[PDB]
Amino acid sequence: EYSGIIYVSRLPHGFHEKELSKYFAQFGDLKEVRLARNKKTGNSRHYGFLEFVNKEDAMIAQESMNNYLLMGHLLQVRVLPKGAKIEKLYKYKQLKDNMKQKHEERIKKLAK
Amino acid sequence: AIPRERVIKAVNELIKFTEELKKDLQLIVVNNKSFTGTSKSFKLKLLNVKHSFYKPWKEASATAVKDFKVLLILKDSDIKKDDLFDQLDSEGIKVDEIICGKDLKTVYKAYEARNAFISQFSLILADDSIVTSLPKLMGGKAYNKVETTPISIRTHANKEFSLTTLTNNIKKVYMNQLPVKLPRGTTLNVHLGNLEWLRPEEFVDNVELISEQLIKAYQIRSIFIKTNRSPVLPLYYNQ
Amino acid sequence: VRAESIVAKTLATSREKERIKRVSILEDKKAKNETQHIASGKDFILKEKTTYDGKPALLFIVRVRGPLAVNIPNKAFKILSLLRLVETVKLTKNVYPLLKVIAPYVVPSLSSIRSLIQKRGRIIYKAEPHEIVLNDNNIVEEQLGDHGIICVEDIIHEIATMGESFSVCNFFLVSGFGSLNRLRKIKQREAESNAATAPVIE
Amino acid sequence: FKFPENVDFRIMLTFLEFYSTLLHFVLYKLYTDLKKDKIIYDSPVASLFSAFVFYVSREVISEAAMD
Amino acid sequence: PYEPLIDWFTRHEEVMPLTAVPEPKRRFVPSKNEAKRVMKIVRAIREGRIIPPKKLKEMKE
Amino acid sequence: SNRTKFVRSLVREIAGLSPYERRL
Amino acid sequence: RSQSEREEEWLEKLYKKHGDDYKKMFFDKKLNIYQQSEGDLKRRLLRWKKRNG
Amino acid sequence: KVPPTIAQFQYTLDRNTAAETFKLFNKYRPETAAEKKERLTKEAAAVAASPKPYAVKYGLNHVVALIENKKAKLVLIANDVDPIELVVFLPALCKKMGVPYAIVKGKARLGTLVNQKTSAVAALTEVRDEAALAKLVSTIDANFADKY
RNA sequence: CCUUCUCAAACAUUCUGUUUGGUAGUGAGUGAUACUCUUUGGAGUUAACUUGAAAUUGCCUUAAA
Repeated sequence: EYSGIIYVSRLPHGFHEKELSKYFAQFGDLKEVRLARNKKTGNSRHYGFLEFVNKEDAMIAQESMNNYLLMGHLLQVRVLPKGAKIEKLYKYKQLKDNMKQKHEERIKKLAK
Repeated sequence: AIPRERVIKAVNELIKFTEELKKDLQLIVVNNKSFTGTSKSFKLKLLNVKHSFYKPWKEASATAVKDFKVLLILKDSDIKKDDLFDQLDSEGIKVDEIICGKDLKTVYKAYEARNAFISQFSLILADDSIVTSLPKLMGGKAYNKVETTPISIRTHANKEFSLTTLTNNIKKVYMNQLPVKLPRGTTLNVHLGNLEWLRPEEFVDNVELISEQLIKAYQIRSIFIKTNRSPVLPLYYNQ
Repeated sequence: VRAESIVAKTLATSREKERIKRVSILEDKKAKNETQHIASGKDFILKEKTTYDGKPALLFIVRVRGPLAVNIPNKAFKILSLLRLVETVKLTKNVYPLLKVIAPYVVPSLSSIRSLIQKRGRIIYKAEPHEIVLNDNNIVEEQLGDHGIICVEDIIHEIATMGESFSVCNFFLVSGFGSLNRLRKIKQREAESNAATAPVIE
Repeated sequence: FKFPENVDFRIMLTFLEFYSTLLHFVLYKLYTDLKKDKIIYDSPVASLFSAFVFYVSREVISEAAMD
Repeated sequence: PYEPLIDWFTRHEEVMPLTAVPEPKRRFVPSKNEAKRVMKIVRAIREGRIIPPKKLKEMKE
Repeated sequence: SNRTKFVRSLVREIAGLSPYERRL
Repeated sequence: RSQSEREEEWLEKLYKKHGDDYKKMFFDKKLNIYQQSEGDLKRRLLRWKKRNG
Repeated sequence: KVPPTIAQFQYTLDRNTAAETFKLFNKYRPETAAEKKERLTKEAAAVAASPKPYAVKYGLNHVVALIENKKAKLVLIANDVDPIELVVFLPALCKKMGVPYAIVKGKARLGTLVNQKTSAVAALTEVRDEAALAKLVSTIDANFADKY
């Protein structure tokens, strides 16, 4: 048997934690929901994680959304074994002298 | 002016030091104070060059692995109007394909198709009116290169489309200009071209013309002539 | 409900929010008159393209009820609540920056104005929420006669003219189902169908 | 009066259609025998008021046209 | 009674098409039937027994 | 004909075995 | 038997665009709407020339 | 409880993917009789160089002719054909030829998108939009063939 | 489950040339050393190549019933 942690991938553009929380709450309230986002840029990587309050609800949601197609993107949902907690996901004159010295060093080096 | 002897020595040093790009691709690098810190616009600057560097590319691209093609993005009205042949063939240049804004989002919307289609062209020309809408169509990868990045061209006369306007603008871009990007960083580099471009006698003049604009148009900190990952040759120094 | 609806709502809201943000930034920069980082320093209005003259011209306001996929933002919500246009001032320099924001959500002569005023006929009156009809001219005299309005015709004239009742009155004042009604709605959809720097669309 | 009016209208609609059809022919017979759109002897009535050009205030020339 | 059946033949995809009679030219050329119909309509217009739709719009008055 | 043989094999796999054939 | 007016115009267009170059005429994508063979094209052109010039 | 070759129907594409397939197919609706007639009359009047038209293939004999040539990319099959023998073998033929197939409930619904009262099958050969067709084919495969 | 910021001014008289501003991006992956700075607290840039829009956890209700 699998735990309540749920993993999703291939999220369409514009999909964020807001929808992952609102829509999946219809099946049942979920303990947590987080989205994978780059640290340099706040845009999402089209995948994330979320955990339901109960394992049965998690697997029911996975079965009911196993291979749904959304505006050209097929969203896969995977049930994970015990553990695998949803963690770490977050909503992300001296200069002139030095330049002269570096220029001299470059002049010396280019002969290499 | 800056000593042309330095450029003459630099070109010979590049010849001695000389991946065909890493072999013969000549480029000039400039250091400055990382302008546009608070903005990330992809606006480009068409440097004035009195040498038709695109002509050797058309002549030399025949045997190249990636053929050279001319791209001309135009607004809906312009496409609906022998236009490319009657005014450009006499000069030895011609626009190979014309793509409309609607076309990009319907037939080239797919990223897999877009990356393979836009990558086939190097002279990316786009109308001034539609220049602002380009980044929302071809995404980021198109702007990753000074080649594939669209170049704004003025095709409008008295706000109306004019064949002569387009002809002279494209002629000037092809034979009288050289685009260069302005990234948000200290490093500014112009991809001058492969060594076969504008045999070293004219390479010195091209480098001098580029350096004139670099020094006058910006508070450049240092200028070097470089080859891909090769040691930087000091071209000019200023404070 | 399927996730497609909420996904589309979020995408449309984000797009329109970015569009409104660019418009607000452009207006703020224009207010400073620093025409050195903006596409157009002047203002335009589209009927064809027409220059936005500084004259506070007054024109009727219509509701378009959309784009539906775009959930109304907080700023647009407040603007519509103040103008009570949520249900399906003048063109001054201080009103244009707020009218442009609600531009996608919204869009005469004496013949049209007179008929509209004499047909709609909203009159706030005391239950408290009564707004039934322009019952009698004496009602206007009692509630608004102190301002020099002896009848609703005075309000109409002052709205058409550059009077004071134009401002004062703000505190006083295919659509079917079935198979037969679907074709007309589908046809009207063609007429039913936005850049930040573009002129306002009338 | 020119004021808003505060039943099965289908009967009213049919009656209106019939009366309009009749009035079309009536008006055709009577007639047999444009910026204003944007603004809008035989008896004592005809004998009297003749040439008496009236001026009507806000309540022949009309002051409403001044708007 | 209704025992499962094994896809002993469909389990291997057909590598090559079975048919023959290589593609006719008409598949790479505009249909000749369309040209015949267009010429018939042209003949009818010449005989004056067909009114073009543009003229029908005027006659709709 | 190859096409006829292919069709016959397809029909054979679809129809299975006849009740008298099943005795084998 | 002769050639139709539209057929005559089509033949004249190809003759002007390619002259007697039958091989080049065959590959004309926007004038040879119907992919006629070289033999048919040359026979039709010869008939047109004999009838007209 | 019926032979395995039967009851392959009654398992069909889900509502969402079926609606997506119908929306995709509606784009390539063949020119109806009135539209074709008026277009031909307009062309004749203009006469008095052309792109290949795109439309869905629905004729059972024509579709079967396209099938086994490997030209057909996606085929829709009605599950309520009274002569069931006309469609019992079609899924097996498509599987042997490697052509994805989808069973859609209602021959009338299948025919409503091709200007016909009823249509047993519908298949697509050419496309305008190839990425959308590929995505739809992948979704149909993953939701129908890998499940049933 | 809709769909994408389609020119503002000046001079120009060439069947219209030049300047300013206007280009705010799906992600992931590979990549052989150059310009810098806070110099430890890691941050801004610089050729080239792959891609199914690919992917495991970086501390306003008549688009209505």
